[PDB]
Amino acid sequence: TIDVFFRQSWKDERLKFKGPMTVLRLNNLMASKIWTPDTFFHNGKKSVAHNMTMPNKLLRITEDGTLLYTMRLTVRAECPMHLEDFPMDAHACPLKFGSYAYTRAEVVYEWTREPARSV
Amino acid sequence: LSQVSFWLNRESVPARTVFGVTTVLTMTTLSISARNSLPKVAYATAMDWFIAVCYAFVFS
Amino acid sequence: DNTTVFTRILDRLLDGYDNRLRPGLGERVTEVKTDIFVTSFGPVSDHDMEYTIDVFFRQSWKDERLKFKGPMTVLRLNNLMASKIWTPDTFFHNGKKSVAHNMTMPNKLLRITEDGTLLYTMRLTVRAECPMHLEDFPMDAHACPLKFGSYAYTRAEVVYEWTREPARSVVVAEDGSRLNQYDLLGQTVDSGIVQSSTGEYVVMTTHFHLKRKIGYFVIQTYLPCIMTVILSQVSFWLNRESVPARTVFGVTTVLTMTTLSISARNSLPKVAYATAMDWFIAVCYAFVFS
Amino acid sequence: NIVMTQSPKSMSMSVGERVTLSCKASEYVGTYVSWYQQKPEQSPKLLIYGASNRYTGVPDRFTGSGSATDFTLTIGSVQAEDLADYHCGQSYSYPTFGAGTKLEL
Amino acid sequence: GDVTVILNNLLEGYDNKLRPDIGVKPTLIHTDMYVNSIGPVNAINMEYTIDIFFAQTWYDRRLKFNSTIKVLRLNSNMVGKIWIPDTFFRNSKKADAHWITTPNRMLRIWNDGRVLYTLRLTIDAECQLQLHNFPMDEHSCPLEFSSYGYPREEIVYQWKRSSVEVGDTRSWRLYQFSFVGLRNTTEVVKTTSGDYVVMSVYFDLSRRMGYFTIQTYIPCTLIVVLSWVSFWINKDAVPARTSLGITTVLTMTTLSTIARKSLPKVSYVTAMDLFVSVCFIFVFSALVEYGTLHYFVSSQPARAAKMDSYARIFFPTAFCLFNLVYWVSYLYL
Amino acid sequence: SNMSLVKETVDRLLKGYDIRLRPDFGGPPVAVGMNIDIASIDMVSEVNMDYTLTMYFQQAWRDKRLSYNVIPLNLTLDNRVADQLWVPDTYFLNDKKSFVHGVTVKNRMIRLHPDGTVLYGLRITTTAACMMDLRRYPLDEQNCTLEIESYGYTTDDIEFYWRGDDNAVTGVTKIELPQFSIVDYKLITKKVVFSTGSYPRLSLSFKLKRNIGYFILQTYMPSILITILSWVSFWINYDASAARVALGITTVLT
Amino acid sequence: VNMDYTLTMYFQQAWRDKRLSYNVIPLNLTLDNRVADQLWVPDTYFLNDKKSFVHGVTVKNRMIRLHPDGTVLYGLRITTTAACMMDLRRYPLDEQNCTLEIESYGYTTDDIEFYWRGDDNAVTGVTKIELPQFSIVDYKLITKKVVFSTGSYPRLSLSFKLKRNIGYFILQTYMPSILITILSWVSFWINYDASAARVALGITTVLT
Ligand SMILES: *[C@@H]1O[C@H](CO)[C@@H](O[C@@H]2O[C@H](CO)[C@@H](O[C@@H]3O[C@H](CO[C@H]4O[C@H](CO[C@H]5O[C@H](CO)[C@@H](O)[C@H](O)[C@@H]5O[C@H]5O[C@H](CO)[C@@H](O)[C@H](O)[C@@H]5O)[C@@H](O)[C@H](O[C@H]5O[C@H](CO)[C@@H](O)[C@H](O)[C@@H]5O)[C@@H]4O)[C@@H](O)[C@H](O[C@H]4O[C@H](CO)[C@@H](O)[C@H](O)[C@@H]4O[C@H]4O[C@H](CO)[C@@H](O)[C@H](O)[C@@H]4O[C@H]4O[C@H](CO)[C@@H](O)[C@H](O)[C@@H]4O)[C@@H]3O)[C@H](O)[C@H]2NC(C)=O)[C@H](O)[C@H]1NC(C)=O
Ligand SMILES: *[C@@H]1O[C@H](CO)[C@@H](O[C@@H]2O[C@H](CO)[C@@H](O[C@@H]3O[C@H](CO[C@H]4O[C@H](CO)[C@@H](O)[C@H](O)[C@@H]4O)[C@@H](O)[C@H](O[C@H]4O[C@H](CO)[C@@H](O)[C@H](O)[C@@H]4O)[C@@H]3O)[C@H](O)[C@H]2NC(C)=O)[C@H](O)[C@H]1NC(C)=O
Ligand SMILES: *[C@@H]1O[C@H](CO)[C@@H](O[C@@H]2O[C@H](CO)[C@@H](O[C@@H]3O[C@H](CO[C@H]4O[C@H](CO)[C@@H](O)[C@H](O)[C@@H]4O)[C@@H](O)[C@H](O[C@H]4O[C@H](CO)[C@@H](O)[C@H](O)[C@@H]4O)[C@@H]3O)[C@H](O)[C@H]2NC(C)=O)[C@H](O)[C@H]1NC(C)=O
Ligand SMILES: *[C@@H]1O[C@H](CO)[C@@H](O[C@@H]2O[C@H](CO)[C@@H](O[C@@H]3O[C@H](CO[C@H]4O[C@H](CO)[C@@H](O)[C@H](O)[C@@H]4O)[C@@H](O)[C@H](O[C@H]4O[C@H](CO)[C@@H](O)[C@H](O)[C@@H]4O)[C@@H]3O)[C@H](O)[C@H]2NC(C)=O)[C@H](O)[C@H]1NC(C)=O
Ligand SMILES: *[C@@H]1O[C@H](CO)[C@@H](O[C@@H]2O[C@H](CO)[C@@H](O)[C@H](O)[C@H]2NC(C)=O)[C@H](O)[C@H]1NC(C)=O
Ligand SMILES: *[C@@H]1O[C@H](CO)[C@@H](O[C@@H]2O[C@H](CO)[C@@H](O)[C@H](O)[C@H]2NC(C)=O)[C@H](O)[C@H]1NC(C)=O
Ligand SMILES: Cc1ccc(-n2c(-c3ccccc3)nc3ccccc3c2=O)cc1
Repeated sequence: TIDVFFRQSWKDERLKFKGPMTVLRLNNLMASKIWTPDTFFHNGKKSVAHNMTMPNKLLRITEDGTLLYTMRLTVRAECPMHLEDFPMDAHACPLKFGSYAYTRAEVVYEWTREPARSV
Repeated sequence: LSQVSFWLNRESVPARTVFGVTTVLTMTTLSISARNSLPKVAYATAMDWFIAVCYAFVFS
Repeated sequence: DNTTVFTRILDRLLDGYDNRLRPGLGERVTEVKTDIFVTSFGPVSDHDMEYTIDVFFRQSWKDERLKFKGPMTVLRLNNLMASKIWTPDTFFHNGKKSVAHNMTMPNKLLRITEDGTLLYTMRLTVRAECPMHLEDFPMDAHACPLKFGSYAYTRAEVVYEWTREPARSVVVAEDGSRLNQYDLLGQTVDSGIVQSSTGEYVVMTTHFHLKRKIGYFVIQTYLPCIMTVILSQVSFWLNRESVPARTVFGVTTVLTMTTLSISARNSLPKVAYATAMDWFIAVCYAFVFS
Repeated sequence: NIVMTQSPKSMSMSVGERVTLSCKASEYVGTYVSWYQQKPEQSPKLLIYGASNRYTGVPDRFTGSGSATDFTLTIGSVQAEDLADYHCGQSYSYPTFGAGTKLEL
Repeated sequence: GDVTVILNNLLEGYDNKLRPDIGVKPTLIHTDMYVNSIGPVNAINMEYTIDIFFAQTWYDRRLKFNSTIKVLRLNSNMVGKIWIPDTFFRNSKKADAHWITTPNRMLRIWNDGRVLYTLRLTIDAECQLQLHNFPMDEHSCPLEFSSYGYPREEIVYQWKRSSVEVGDTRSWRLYQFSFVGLRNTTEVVKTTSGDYVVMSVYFDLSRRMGYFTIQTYIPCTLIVVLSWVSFWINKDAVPARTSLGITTVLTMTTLSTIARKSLPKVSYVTAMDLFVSVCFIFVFSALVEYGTLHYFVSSQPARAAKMDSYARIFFPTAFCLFNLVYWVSYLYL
Repeated sequence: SNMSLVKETVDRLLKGYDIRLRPDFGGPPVAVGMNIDIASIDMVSEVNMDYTLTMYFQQAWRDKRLSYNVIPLNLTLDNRVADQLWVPDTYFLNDKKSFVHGVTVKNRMIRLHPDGTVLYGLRITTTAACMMDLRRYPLDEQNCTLEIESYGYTTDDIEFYWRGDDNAVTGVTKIELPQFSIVDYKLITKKVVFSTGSYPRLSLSFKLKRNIGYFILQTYMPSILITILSWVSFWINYDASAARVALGITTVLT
Repeated sequence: VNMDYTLTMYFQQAWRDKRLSYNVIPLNLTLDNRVADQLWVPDTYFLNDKKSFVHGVTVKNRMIRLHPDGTVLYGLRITTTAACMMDLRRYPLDEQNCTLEIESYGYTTDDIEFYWRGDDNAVTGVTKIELPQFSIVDYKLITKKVVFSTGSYPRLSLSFKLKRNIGYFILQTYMPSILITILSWVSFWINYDASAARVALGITTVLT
């Protein structure tokens, strides 16, 4: 089990604005009205999105149309273990995520910072 | 404890018999319990080999 | 077109109706008559200090905005009419987790009389917290409470009242007993007031009096302990020229007592004091050791 | 039924003193006992409902207390208009009334 | 820009309460299954878990458009606005779609009105395990699905040529069992509602006898040889041999309890508990044999003397013979 | 085109439909026929005093509002239209926890017939309470049941009956339980009185007999065998105190 | 085993919204709870909670109460299973300190400000809590600002100091083992001519 803030950020030109605020710290319900990526966990078993006391989500629209979208999850993921050296065993538990429904010709994912600093 | 039995005199038969019997029963219990904690994998772990060798020593 | 005229009645009834406002919002206190029918009294969890209960929760009040005139004196309406009107926001104070059943449809009921009286009945299961004192376990008795009242409406706005004589307002069905380990001696009701940090609220209380049955514990702990004591004392009649035999008697009886003492507590919560069963086992262990 | 034993049968006290009327319930009645003041040739008037709840128009000297089987009505600093009979009743079950208590000077 | 126009024109005046070809001909649905993993197979509840990607494709002439765009690649947003087949899994104790971070669903509509609809599912599928020959037991148990309300005259399912595809099988959660193959099937079942086309996928699982070996077979035979050890102890040491036998018996009963607790409470006899029962009979035989030997000491010394040596050989030979018969019969079945 | 005809027919049927009123709202009771196809009985638990069954629960009634005569076919509709039509408020009184299966869609069916007959099915899993008398356990027989009742509509508003009256329930003989055998089952029709009126009720009940072999092997045999091994002490000479006491004490421990 | 405690509370929030100001009515409007779906409420969450819910019988257990100046009192009955990492090095003579972290998910510290109404009496009912195995020895309220890569956020911490009662363990594990050791000592009073008896004592004691 892993609890994360899962942050995604993409550019939507259709959401450019010009106002007194440079950033719109918007409610978690605005995100439902816009396109968001349909990220999913390839090895996820049963994950939960928390909505106590309200949906634990976040949407921040910059004036240039850059979106920041974060959500709080508990992810449960398969970690196939090889227990031959048990209990002297070490494991590498994966966490694979990607886009359902969008191929590499339509949606690509990249780490926001240097890959070594992005988790 | 099983090896302690070697220092008892050859006349105290029930004593050494109890040592052997109880040590083997303990090892069987210890083997079941140590297998409890794990997923029911079909192969032998390092703990399984250590338990098997200790059981072999007690039986010997 | 009898359905059409009744549709016209229902539409005229909800026209300009604000379900956000209780009946008599600024000029009167809403009086909710309450009734409970216990279709089953679920099991009692000693470890969790709780008990389950299935009920028909019946609430009746008067809404002057819902007066009507037609060929009927009552309207037996599908339970989706209740969501369009004001209903009381009753909750169980010591409820841990309850469920409003909705298979195959929301297990609800709404009758509107032409004078504006409403009857609103729900089927629901309540897991409620029952604080227990186990100093006399397993020969103990408890009064498990069920407390309900309004959330967010203080005594000046909504008050609760038993629909019938208080002594007859909580009714338990004859065959409705899911009690394995206990006996339901009877029920008691009362009404009162609790001061919260948000105001003064009416609370309605029911106490269900339960007496534990000792049989399980007799067979599982008391008879084994007495048997081990008897066996320990039987070793006295053996000859003194049999040291191994009496040693085996003593050690095995002590081992059995230790196993029984570990087993006995496992059924009860981990309270910090000694119960009657604990004292009995302690004396039996003392006799075996002696 | 539920028997409400009200004591004393009668009692007298001057003006200005504190008195305590008591009513005993046979079974459990919770807080469902009410106190009634009945002046001569008049109908009863509700003073205390619940068990400790002054009915509207009841002066602040009257006050009730008690739960379960034991109940009491203390009239602090009685005046001259407090001379009447005082009945206790339970409404937990079908109502029953105490035999009454007469108050003289 | 103009994909919005295409989408708005497709959905305008469209009724998703009506299947395509409502009163003309049955809707044909081609189904594909990608099996991510076949989860643990717990015989206690007689069920197994499976995670799949379930693809369905059908034609809707109402979802027909003309543009330079050949395919509309959509997410789950538009799934609820068109007609979707009501496919359900018939032997599923419970099942669920996936919803993080969004519904794991996919919709693609082609130029000619072909629709592809995929979603990710984890299913607890019921299958009745005949546990005779356990733990040398092999099973082939199904995953059945059909339409809930549409009989054969309205919806017909059809396996594609390469319909069911499995992944690696190295990362699956099969411990007691190994996946050995699969097959697909179609048929028609009669119900109070009508005749329904029912699709079935059978997964062949064979139990691997490595956990049960070290958990039950080795301890039981070791307890049996421990019982044998008594035959070499001096016949005069009565407490030693009595305690040896009786402790062997209690260890045997504990082992039997655990081994049978492995699986559900079935009234018939499995291969494992036949083995355990024979081991118990052997230990009981050793103890009663010592009792009879000691009894005959007082009557006839030569009888007991030769009885000890006779048992020393008749017990291990009988156990080896029983082992041979048991393993030959059960392994070659 | 027949699609246009069906579309206009369904639109007309759903136009001006008042979901808040039952069929024949002011008139005689609407009669609902019940069918049950039992898929499985899952976990007969003595600890929780309950059991789980999965069934295809089907209800049928006449709704003159949903009648059509322009097309000759029975209209199976997407099961979302069930949220727009009146359906009976059937509930199971003794069920502890239930759900309708929801993969890949909510497993319910809604089928219209030209004369107004609605056919409304649900795939349901209910954990139903069943108090078991364990006095003769494991040589005991259990009689559990599912109670089917209307919640809001009294008996003058609605009538319940089994469709077939003996073939209304199917799939019982196909049920295999690891520990029990289904002796038989009955279908009962009755009315129950509450403070708020009298309501229709259907009872389906099963008689379950427990299998003995499992208990024989696991708990009976060992008891006889320990008793016989305790007897073995009589053939040991009284001189061997340690041997006989070890035998007896160990048998007591087992 | 799960390293977590379950607490049920009445969680109240208060702020001011000038949009919801009224002057024709003199009294405080308690509205049906369903209007809270139509108002702005803070996006408060509990960082360490694992599973939580608002009680929903007979209706959702939430309170909405407006005041003429625009103040909104927002109340919820919540049960949270908060993560409670425990150090068991002194078990069962251990004192545990786990807490509830209250933070705004989306609003940084320049959008929203958290504080305890009362600042010392903001939390009630602690002295009336009866845990069978523990006793609440102390509780504290803290106001912090926490820094993430997405900004800095107001945080309130409610902590509890739990002292574990030991009597149960005396009855369960300490006394039996002490008595078993006393039993072990009996071996030295038995004549050292007896092998079966003394070995019986020692082996039985070890196994017990
Ligand atoms: C007895 O009472 C029970 C309790 O009330 C009751 O159970 C409830 O049933 C209802 C209906 O059957 C359920 O509501 C549906 O839920 C579907 C999702 O189901 C999964 O998720 C829910 C939780 O839902 C969250 O997640 C989805 C997607 O992730 C969101 O869409 C939801 O809004 C919600 O998200 C909020 O909460 C999150 C936190 O969880 C937040 O992070 C988030 O930000 C939001 O705040 C689970 O509860 C489900 O589990 C339960 O059910 C499964 C079934 O197998 C069980 O196994 C399990 O144990 C649980 O019991 C499940 O995991 C929704 O998809 C669905 O809404 C769609 O359909 C309806 C009807 O068609 C539409 O009206 C609705 O608008 C939605 O359609 C839109 O979205 C779909 C998405 O694919 C589009 O395809 C579609 O075209 C349409 O798009 C339109 O709107 C879009 C915006 O939404 C827009 O983008 C488009 O452009 C377009 O405009 C429906 O809400 C409810 O969850 C059940 N609750 C519980 C506790 O079970 C039970 O049925 C009763 N029984 C009986 C017999 O009556
Ligand atoms: C599991 O457990 C349930 C619950 O006990 C059992 O269900 C019972 O089944 C029996 C057999 O069907 C039911 O008995 C029936 O009761 C009916 C109602 O009787 C009243 O009304 C009639 C007139 O309507 C009066 O004659 C009578 O005095 C009562 O006032 C009877 O109508 C049934 O027939 C009786 O009358 C006819 C005509 O005289 C006779 O020919 C019959 O022989 C019989 O005498 C019958 O008596 C019983 O009511 C059910 N119980 C409940 C609670 O519903 C299950 O059978 C059991 N096992 C299984 C496998 O389900
Ligand atoms: C995580 O937490 C969030 C926030 O706490 C939850 O979000 C709430 O979800 C519920 C249920 O989906 C929402 O309630 C719904 O309100 C909808 C709209 O109500 C307004 O608008 C309509 C006009 O369309 C007006 O009629 C109404 O007066 C309101 O002004 C309705 O569409 C829904 O109605 C449904 O139920 C009612 C019950 O009577 C029926 O009448 C309908 O037919 C329909 O079935 C419903 O009332 C609520 O508004 C959401 N909150 C917010 C702030 O948006 C998430 O649901 C939660 N996640 C999970 C998984 O629980
Ligand atoms: C259960 O467990 C929790 C979590 O571990 C404990 O919570 C801690 O409580 C202590 C005290 O209650 C907190 O310490 C406080 O920190 C405040 C902020 O620190 C700033 O200033 C200091 C320098 O003074 C810097 O080093 C620091 O980086 C911050 O910039 C202090 O203001 C508090 O007061 C201190 O200063 C005043 C000055 O007047 C002194 O009078 C005080 O005595 C004190 O020295 C105090 O130091 C600590 O922050 C909390 N932890 C967390 C994570 O927030 C619970 O106390 C513990 N027990 C119970 C019963 O729950
Ligand atoms: C899955 O089903 C398909 C079709 O029912 C099977 O494909 C057929 O395979 C046979 C060879 O056995 C060919 O002669 C047919 O031409 C194939 N049909 C199609 C439509 O491709 C396939 O064998 C099944 N997969 C199994 C059983 O594993
Ligand atoms: C509405 O609520 C406010 C505050 O809860 C009430 O104002 C309080 O009135 C009481 C009684 O006079 C005083 O003790 C407090 O000092 C007041 N507090 C504040 C913050 O003003 C107000 O009275 C309530 N409205 C009504 C009609 O009672
Ligand atoms: C069903 C059942 C319940 C309890 C017992 N039991 C009886 C015992 C007590 C009274 C009569 C017969 C046996 N003594 C014991 C003495 C020492 C340790 C365990 C037991 C025991 O577990 C046996 C069977």
